[PDB]
Amino acid sequence: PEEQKINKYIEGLFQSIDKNHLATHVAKFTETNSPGNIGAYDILSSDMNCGYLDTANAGWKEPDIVTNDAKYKRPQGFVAMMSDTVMEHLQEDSAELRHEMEELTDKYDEIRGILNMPSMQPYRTNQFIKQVFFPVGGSYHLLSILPSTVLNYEVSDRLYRSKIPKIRLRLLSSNAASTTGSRLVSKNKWPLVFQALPPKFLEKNLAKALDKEYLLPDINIDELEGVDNGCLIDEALLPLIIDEGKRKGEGNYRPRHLRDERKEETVQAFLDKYGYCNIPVGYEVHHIVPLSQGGADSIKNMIMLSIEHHERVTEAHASYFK
Amino acid sequence: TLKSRPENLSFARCLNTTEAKFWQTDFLKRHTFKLPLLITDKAVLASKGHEMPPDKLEKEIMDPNPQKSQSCTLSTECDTLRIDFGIKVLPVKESMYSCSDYNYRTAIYQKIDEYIAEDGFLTLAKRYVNNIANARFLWRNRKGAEIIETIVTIEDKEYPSFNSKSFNLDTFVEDNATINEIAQQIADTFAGKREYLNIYVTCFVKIGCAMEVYPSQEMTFDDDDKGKKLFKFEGSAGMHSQKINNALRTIDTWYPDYTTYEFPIPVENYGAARSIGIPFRPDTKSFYKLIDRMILKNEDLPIEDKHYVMAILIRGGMFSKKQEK
Amino acid sequence: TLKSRPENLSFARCLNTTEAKFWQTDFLKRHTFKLPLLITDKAVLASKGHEMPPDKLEKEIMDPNPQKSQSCTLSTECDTLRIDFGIKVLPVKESMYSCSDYNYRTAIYQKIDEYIAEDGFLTLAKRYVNNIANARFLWRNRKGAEIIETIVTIEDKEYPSFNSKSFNLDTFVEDNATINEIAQQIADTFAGKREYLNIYVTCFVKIGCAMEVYPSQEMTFDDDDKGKKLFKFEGSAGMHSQKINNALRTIDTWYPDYTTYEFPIPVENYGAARSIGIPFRPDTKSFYKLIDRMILKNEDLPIEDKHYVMAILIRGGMFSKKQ
Amino acid sequence: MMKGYILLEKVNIENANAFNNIIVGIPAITSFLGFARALERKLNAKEIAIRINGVGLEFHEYELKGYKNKRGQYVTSCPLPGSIPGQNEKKLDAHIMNQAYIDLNMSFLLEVEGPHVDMSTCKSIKSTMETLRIAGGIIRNYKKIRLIDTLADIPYGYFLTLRQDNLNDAAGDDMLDKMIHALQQEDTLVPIAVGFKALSEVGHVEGQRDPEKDHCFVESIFSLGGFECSKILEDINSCLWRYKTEEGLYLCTII
DNA sequence: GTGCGGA
DNA sequence: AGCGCACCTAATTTCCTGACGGCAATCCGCAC
Repeated sequence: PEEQKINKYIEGLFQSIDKNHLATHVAKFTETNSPGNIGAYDILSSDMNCGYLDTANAGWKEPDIVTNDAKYKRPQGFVAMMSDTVMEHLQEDSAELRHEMEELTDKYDEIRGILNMPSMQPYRTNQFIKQVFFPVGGSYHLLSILPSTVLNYEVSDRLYRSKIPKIRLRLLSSNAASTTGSRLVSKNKWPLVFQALPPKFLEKNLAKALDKEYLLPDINIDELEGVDNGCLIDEALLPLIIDEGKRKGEGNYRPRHLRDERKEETVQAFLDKYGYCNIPVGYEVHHIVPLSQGGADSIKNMIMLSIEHHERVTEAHASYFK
Repeated sequence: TLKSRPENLSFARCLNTTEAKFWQTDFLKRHTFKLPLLITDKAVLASKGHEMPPDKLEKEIMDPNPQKSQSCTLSTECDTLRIDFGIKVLPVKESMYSCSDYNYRTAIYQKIDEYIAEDGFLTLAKRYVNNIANARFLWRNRKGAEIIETIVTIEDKEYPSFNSKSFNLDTFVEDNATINEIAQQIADTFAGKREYLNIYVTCFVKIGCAMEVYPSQEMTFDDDDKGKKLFKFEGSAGMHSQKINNALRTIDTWYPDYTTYEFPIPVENYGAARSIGIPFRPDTKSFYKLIDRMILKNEDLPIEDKHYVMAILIRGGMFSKKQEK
Repeated sequence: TLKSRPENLSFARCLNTTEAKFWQTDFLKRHTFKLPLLITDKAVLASKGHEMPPDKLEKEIMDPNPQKSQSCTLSTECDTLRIDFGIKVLPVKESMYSCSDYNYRTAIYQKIDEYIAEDGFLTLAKRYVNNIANARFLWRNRKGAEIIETIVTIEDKEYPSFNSKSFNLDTFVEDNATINEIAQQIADTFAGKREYLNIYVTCFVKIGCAMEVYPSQEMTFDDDDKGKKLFKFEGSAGMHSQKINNALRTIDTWYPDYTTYEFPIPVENYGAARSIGIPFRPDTKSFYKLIDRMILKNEDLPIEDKHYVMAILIRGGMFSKKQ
Repeated sequence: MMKGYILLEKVNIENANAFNNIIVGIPAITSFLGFARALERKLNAKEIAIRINGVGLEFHEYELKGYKNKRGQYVTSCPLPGSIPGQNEKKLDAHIMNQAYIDLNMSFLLEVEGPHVDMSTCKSIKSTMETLRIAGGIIRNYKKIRLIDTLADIPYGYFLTLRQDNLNDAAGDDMLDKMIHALQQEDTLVPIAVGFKALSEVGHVEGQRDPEKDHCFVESIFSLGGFECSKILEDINSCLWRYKTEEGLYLCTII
């Protein structure tokens, strides 16, 4: 009906001012599947010369009200609604309230419940609160972490009018925020937080991604006739070697901090594949693609050339690669 | 002597997969040559073609619908796609990170050791190497492919290659020599005889010249810009680790009613697959009931149920008693 | 008994089309010679010639109007445009990305199998190859052409060429041998007798020397400048994949009021043509009402209506119900 | 020997946690020292006696999971939730909580003191760094594990140091105003988490991870920090983090 | 299996 | 080797488009 609905509201408000507690730290803000009402209310002092920020060295102005279920949430709506907050009225009654209060319920004495509300207390732990070990003096202590709601509200308001880096997290829904049971999370469900990243020249891109990869030639030395065991006998195949190196190495110049080192295990491996235990006379190992124009240190980028043939390649490139 | 599951029990993963990166190559020069693949932006003009109530349909049937998107395609000179990822295999009895009660630790260690005695993790490992050989980690990239080859490297030994189009995606093979040789090493790592194994997988998919590649799509919530956002790993396209792992755990063929639906499903607690919207293992053959019949009321279960329970322990998760206040 | 469509249903595309790249050639030496085509930047001074309220017109009628734009033109030594693109064809029954009820999947598979039994996807495929033969994928580039030639290549076989200025755009031919031999392979890929088919298409358009070429234009969404921006594919001019594919789905001639307007329309859910400003399938012959009259309440529909439903399942989309 | 220094060079971590209730970015320092203490505990069960009493954190490259908008801001991403234990566990769609993930390349400097500090110790570390994680993230590859002697063998990078003087000495009524003003004056500083404070008293509750130890409910504490290159660093002791425990306070400090 | 309660 | 200038300065005006539209689905624990 109408003028008959107001009965249900003030019926429900007085039936649920016993399940609404006072808190600064709530447990369901980490995971909303944690059973019960676990949390803490920190009412201690401020040092202000200590080197660290906590919930007791910042100026937080509004406490928080917490319930277990979204059903028992009408006191939080009640304390937040006048013509000229309801909280400030019930601290110092101005009748402005008392006049309007007593003419619909005849029970404002009971409701004025919202004043000496009990504090939230930590009594147990579950699998949904983060528990870690910390070394204390030869043994360990088990620590269960409860996040701060009052500090999250305070940071998000003070970052809204500032120009330091910030990130907005958009991950909670309306129905998920209600299930937490806290007033300050149902109003701020998408908070603003600090951005704490390393300097901006140390971020990954594709230029840093391709400077850690190395090129290989496209010629199996074991199928190009003119090469025996691993050494070039012909003299005509030389132009093909000089060209391959040029093609694959044209502009990929690299500085020293970016070139694969010349290991000793690799020049041994090559030796084995074809027999020799030591490098035969007049022959010198050579990379088909140079190791300063970007190349690999592998068995698939190595050829043994005669001592004069190595002199031709080591200078013809030098002109083309300046 | 044991009345319930402990108050904090947690298992970690034993098959840890890293992210994947895409490259473009050519098939006749695929052992020597690779180029980067990049994600481009694309905007479209569309029509309003979704189901609407009859009042709105008479007012918005012929309105324009601009939207934002992103895409990835191969070049006009390359015809293949190269994907590289890696797996790390760790033992099962050392993947328990928390257990409040000591007697439950003793009982579960005994049960894993009896499962090492009979079928020492060899069936499941063969199924995992089958899902590496079938190339099921190519979700929409396996459709329309001329040649698919997969190469598996363990340590410094490169094994002979696979022809992934010669395998069916519903039947598990137990006769290939290469699959058995890899599966023995993965089984011995699972059993505790070895302490770690590192696997490196390379796949080559021949699609066509300028055809479309399908990367992994991100979950981002921004109110201003709603569009398709694709995964960039170090500037290049790739796939998430979760998709590759979900491809690898599709080994379950022991659910209650398999003779009608004859396909393998992923290994979950209540048999929940994101394709069919009815759970396949709803009550009697769930994980919790079988694990509270294997440890708490000592019983010998059939070997298929033991296979399912050990598969859940290789997948990992938070497995504890219902939480009271 | 199946009441309602499943909560998650989505079909994937069975006719994928790549992007297009533009080249410039000469007609007599076209099998041996090709050069790139690039987009330039052109800025213009204009006059204020838009319609204005009477007060503002007395203050802004003789003011300059600088604007930015872009443009593409051929060279002074070339006379022809070459466009290259490719098509991949995939089977229809293996193109359902999501379905959350196993009975609806069985029903869809049975209806597609009956359709394969009657007509093996041959009429629709003949229409798709006629749009390749008509050169309807050259929107403003077909006006003012001397010779248009289109070549189709599957695997390593080049089929005999097409004269695209001899095909009418409102009439579908069913007696050409080349169209039939390509259409049989597309039909066999659509039925399931072959797993994939890759088709590559090259077209030559003679338009003259130094004339204008019209590429595709990019969409701008406010937060960006409102100047004209044209599509660059690998440094050269090109067309979008979505624009080519619309020209190939203009195969619908089965709408309710066709006997008055006798032109083919593109295939959409509510039959919305943008050229003529009328929706042609708003109620009883839409996709949503026809798919709920074939599967949920078994009822044999005419063969014209089936042709439309199977054409929607080659395009794709999200067809999901809420409850 | 007895004292010594070991370098873990160029370690790649994928998917580490990057959310500490007011900060999205670099993980908290307690995880980076937790990696070292876990390495000590696994090395002391293989009977290689060693004790790590200091960690240095050098940063070479980073990437945050998400993208950057046109306006220059960061939008983060999350994986799709699966099945979470609780009441609504047999449902197909789960709920989305608050999370963030980062990728890092880093190098660690460890101060070890034991009965023998040789290359066999480095091999023992190499056979143990393939089973652990760093900050909830997997290790993909590393370059080398080697012993260093001086400040010329350390590779090029940027270390993270504590700057608490620039916080305690700034203008404001409370500490959060001090942090905001100190970040507006110097634009090379970052906010970091440095440990925990106490909200209760030590005792035994019901529902613990290990039921035979001592418990205390805690809250995280935050501070300031900044970056300094390797070649501009004075000593090898002005970049080493350590554990310190007062009564009610669990900290990590460079001092 | 139901409806609830708020931003 | 060992160097690689001193002086001054970089114009003014009139403007910078009109239209339409920017998806459907899903992400809630808990008393009773």
